[PDB]
Amino acid sequence: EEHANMQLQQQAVLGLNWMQDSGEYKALAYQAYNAAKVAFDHAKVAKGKKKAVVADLDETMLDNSPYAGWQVQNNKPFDGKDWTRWVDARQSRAVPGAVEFNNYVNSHNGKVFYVTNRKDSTEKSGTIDDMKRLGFNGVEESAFYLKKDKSAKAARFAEIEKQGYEIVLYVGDNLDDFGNTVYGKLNADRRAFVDQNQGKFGKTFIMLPNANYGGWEGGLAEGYFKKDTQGQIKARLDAVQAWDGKL
Amino acid sequence: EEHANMQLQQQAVLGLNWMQDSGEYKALAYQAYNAAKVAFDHAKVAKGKKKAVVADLDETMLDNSPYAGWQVQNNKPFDGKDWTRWVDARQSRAVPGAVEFNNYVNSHNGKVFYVTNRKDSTEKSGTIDDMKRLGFNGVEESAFYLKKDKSAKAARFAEIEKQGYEIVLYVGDNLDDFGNTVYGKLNADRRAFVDQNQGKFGKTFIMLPNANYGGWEGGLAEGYFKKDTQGQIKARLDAVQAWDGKL
Ligand SMILES: Nc1ncnc2c1ncn2[C@@H]1O[C@H](COP(O)(O)=S)[C@@H](O)[C@H]1O
Ligand SMILES: Nc1ncnc2c1ncn2[C@@H]1O[C@H](COP(O)(O)=S)[C@@H](O)[C@H]1O
Ligand SMILES: [Mg+2]
Ligand SMILES: [Mg+2]
Repeated sequence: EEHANMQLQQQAVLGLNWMQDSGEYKALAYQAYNAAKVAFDHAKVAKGKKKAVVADLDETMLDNSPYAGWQVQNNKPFDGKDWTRWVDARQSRAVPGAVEFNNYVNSHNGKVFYVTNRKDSTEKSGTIDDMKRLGFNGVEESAFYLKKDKSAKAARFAEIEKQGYEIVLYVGDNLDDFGNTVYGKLNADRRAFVDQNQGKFGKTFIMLPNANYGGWEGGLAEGYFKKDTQGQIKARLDAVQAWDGKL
Repeated sequence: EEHANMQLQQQAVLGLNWMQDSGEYKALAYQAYNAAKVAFDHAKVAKGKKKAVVADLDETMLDNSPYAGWQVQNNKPFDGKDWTRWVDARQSRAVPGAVEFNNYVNSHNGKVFYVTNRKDSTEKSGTIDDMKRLGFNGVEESAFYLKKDKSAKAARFAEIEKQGYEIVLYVGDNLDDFGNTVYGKLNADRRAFVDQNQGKFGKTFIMLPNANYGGWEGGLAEGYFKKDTQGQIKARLDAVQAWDGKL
């Protein structure tokens, strides 16, 4: 139903305006990357290890908001086939502060590795071209751990460690950018993970804001991503906590 | 038109889900307050001055999301008269990390002053009662600079300084929580302010995320807040930056 597709995508509009237009969003990005530099400079690693920073790409270092805008204008639910075309379009932007932080790490005895769910086989060329264009240093192919067979990221983190790196901090917009312990879990478990790691945020786990999509969306209801459009609308509305209007 | 009211409020749904349900939102709140403590501990003031922290309340220390939920469920655009009832309902929650930070400052040779656009004359009693209940220390009436005749906050900051305080950092979810220089301005000017102060974020200007309302909403279009519902819908949709779907 076109009506349902429209309602689902209209629900993203205000958060998209915030991400695309607000100074507040930029300020949060700068806050994150300012904190990240402090953490990187403070970090010490075990003898014999090289210093690594793990960074997510989508909505962490790369800004894909025009794809979300296209979804709104065309009443299009997320589809990986459209995403691949977006990546190939080579119109990604940089999240504020990301290039400077990336290049600083890479010139100060660290290496940023991009652990990203852009697809290795179909989305790599556009990703690398955009990052070169946007000014990122250190974007040789071996810096990337793009998605092959699994969206969960912990195994890729382990690959980096096997290459003699100690990961000093992680940057992301999704809790699944910090490990696998709440991957595929609902939001109660995800909030619990955050509470259990309260002191790490802004230190070793650096957060960027994303009000548009992520593991928190699937976290709204059991089986969310397999529901039809009407089901996803209902899951979102049922998750709302509302004042009853009384004293 | 009820139809227009519904569309306007439906546009807030996904960002509301993110703020209310996601672990990611909590992580951003903890990140902000963790950074704020570091900044407070580092701060030194001029000889003879007392250390002050200025904090916003709404969507910075207090969580009003159930009011937004009520707007969604009842297709209600923002109305100050409903807001006053919400405040009187005494159902505000605390933003994660806020109480701990507040109480830490107040027990470590600082004082938090609440510079807030809750109304001094009609919204003070509920605010103070909720803050006591939520565990905030230092909520005697004189700690509050609630709204009297002006929403812009700089004059209240100056009042605090006149009382012999040096403000070591500001906490807020709206750029207008940091001064008046982009008060009432559109988002291009607001983004420019942020760029001009890039290094202050996470240091002396501490940001909390708010994808639901604020100066950035008015910043979407000249005269936004005076437009009717249809006009505000159009302003939001016209602000969207969309991929054209081509390579
Ligand atoms: N609106 C969306 N809903 C669900 N998935 C999305 C959406 N937008 C992009 N994606 C997919 O999620 C991936 C995010 O990768 P990540 O590494 O930031 S977890 C993208 O590369 C894309 O594959
Ligand atoms: N959805 C909204 N749109 C516009 N104004 C709002 C909305 N929700 C609350 N407000 C008003 O804005 C004030 C915010 O105060 P502040 O100090 O965080 S700038 C609230 O006390 C209330 O007076
Ligand atoms: Mg991401
Ligand atoms: Mg506020």
